[PDB]
Amino acid sequence: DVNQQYNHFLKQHVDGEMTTLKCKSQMEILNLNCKLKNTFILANPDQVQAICTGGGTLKGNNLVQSNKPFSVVICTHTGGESHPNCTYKGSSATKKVIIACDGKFPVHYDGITD
Repeated sequence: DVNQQYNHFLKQHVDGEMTTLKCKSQMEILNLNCKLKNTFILANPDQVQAICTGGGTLKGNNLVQSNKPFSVVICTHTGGESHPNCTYKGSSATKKVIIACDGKFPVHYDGITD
């Protein structure tokens, strides 16, 4: 029954324990599997999945915008050309997120609005 696209989305863009200060470690992981930016949604999986099952607003091309805003941490590339010399800055916003749904499963992050 497993969906591996939904897992990939979760492991990349959902971490309820993420904080501005942990951008060094978090990005160091992704830089193996330098990235310019990655956004982490601070929430439980079920809450982000709800965006595809009634808590969302259609935007087109299977893109859906959250009705409520979420708390997000953004890690942004500030220095270095290639690892291990890459340096990131962490910022924090509270906005509606836009994602791609395939059925009741989030399968991609498209960015923030509001």
